[PDB]
Amino acid sequence: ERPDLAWLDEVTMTQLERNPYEVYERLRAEAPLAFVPVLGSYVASTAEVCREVATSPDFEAVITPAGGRTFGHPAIIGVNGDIHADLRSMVEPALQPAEVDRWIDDLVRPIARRYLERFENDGHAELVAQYCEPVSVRSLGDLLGLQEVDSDKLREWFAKLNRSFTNAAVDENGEFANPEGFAEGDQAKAEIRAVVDPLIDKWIEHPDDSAISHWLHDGMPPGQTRDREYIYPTIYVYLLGAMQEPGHGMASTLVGLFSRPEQLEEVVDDPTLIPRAIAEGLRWTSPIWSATARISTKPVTIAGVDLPAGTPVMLSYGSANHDTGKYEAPSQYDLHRPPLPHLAFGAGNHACAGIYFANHVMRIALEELFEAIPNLERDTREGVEFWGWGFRGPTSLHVTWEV
Ligand code: HEM
Ligand SMILES: COc1cc(C=O)ccc1O
Repeated sequence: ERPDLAWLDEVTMTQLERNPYEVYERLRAEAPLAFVPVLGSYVASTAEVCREVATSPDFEAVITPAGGRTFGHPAIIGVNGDIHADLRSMVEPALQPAEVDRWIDDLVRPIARRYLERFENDGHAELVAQYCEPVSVRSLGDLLGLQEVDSDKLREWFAKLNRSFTNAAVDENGEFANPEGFAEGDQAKAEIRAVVDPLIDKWIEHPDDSAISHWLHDGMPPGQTRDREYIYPTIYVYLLGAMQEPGHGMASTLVGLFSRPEQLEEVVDDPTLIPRAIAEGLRWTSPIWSATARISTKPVTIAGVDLPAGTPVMLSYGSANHDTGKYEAPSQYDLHRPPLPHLAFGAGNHACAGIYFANHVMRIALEELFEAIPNLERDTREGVEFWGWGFRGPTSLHVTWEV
């Protein structure tokens, strides 16, 4: 235990979930690599340390403890070597930029219009539940082959998987403090199996253009498929973060723009600024905030800390994206910030595989929203609360407009 960081003993899980930024501002100043007792792990808080650990040849991927309890093996985020190379080759075809550009407009734009048509004449909406989450999950769900799983159910699954994956608190003995918090993750997985096992049964015999059918068949010898137990943990990686994060990124970008009314007006007037607005939104409140980890494979010194081999490090990219060594007043959303590198998609061999897809989903969703409701305003009678330490986003976004 590091004596001058004794204050970290009093940091709680609830504190980090409600707002981790004050603790992490102290960490970036006091100890860019620091052991946080309630998380049971070293955490990297600065951009330099997050990027170094994420790309270091002396580290490899590992899943956080609660993440591993939730996903098992082999989750693409948690493996290396040949298995990782196979799983990357499995997921990459539909995510290739030239491929995304062939069909992303016809996928996302009709979905956005469908959800907008339900409320665009109402004068009020809660955009997280009514727009941002549905567009994110329906787009990816259709791409995967889950057309028949309703968006309400996809949203429920990623919320349960989120809470299980981030159920990270440990007690005085380093044991999980809230073992009951994994139950809803296990229940979500059981429901997912009941729905997806018959789909995999069908795709094995009758492949189609769905991504999960291609995960089963691509690159395999004739008549063979990847075993479903081998692909299910990466299905869960998708049914949590890939389903959740474009909606979080959309919503955080909107909250940021509302906080700068002149900039919201600029973007509505000139939708070519939407990509820049989203990039700033991801830096400003990173959807994947501290869910990623690496483990050292040999003894290494990071930020003055001598780590033995086998030391996990949580990568708190959401804190790295407020590093004041890089950014002026990072807690303010600013569309006109110069476009600098950011870590909201991670870094290294395990960096996000779906960046190009995700950016287009968010872009098209905001384009259609501003076209349908150009006089969109935040409902300032309602507060916007952000929640989450592992994954972070606004829990609601009440808006109003003149009808
Ligand atoms: C704005 C929304 C999104 C954000 C902020 C995002 C951010 C990330 C981050 C931070 C990681 C960890 C990278 C690292 O290890 O350093 C990540 C891994 C990944 N993301 Fe994204 N993601 C986003 C949308 C997606 C979507 C929609 C998909 C799928 C279509 C996607 C597929 C992946 C995969 C497969 C991995 C694991 C890569 C590996 O471990 O090799 N992500 N994402
Ligand atoms: C792309 O989805 C995920 C990413 C991560 C960590 O970066 C953790 C769980 C996920 O489901």
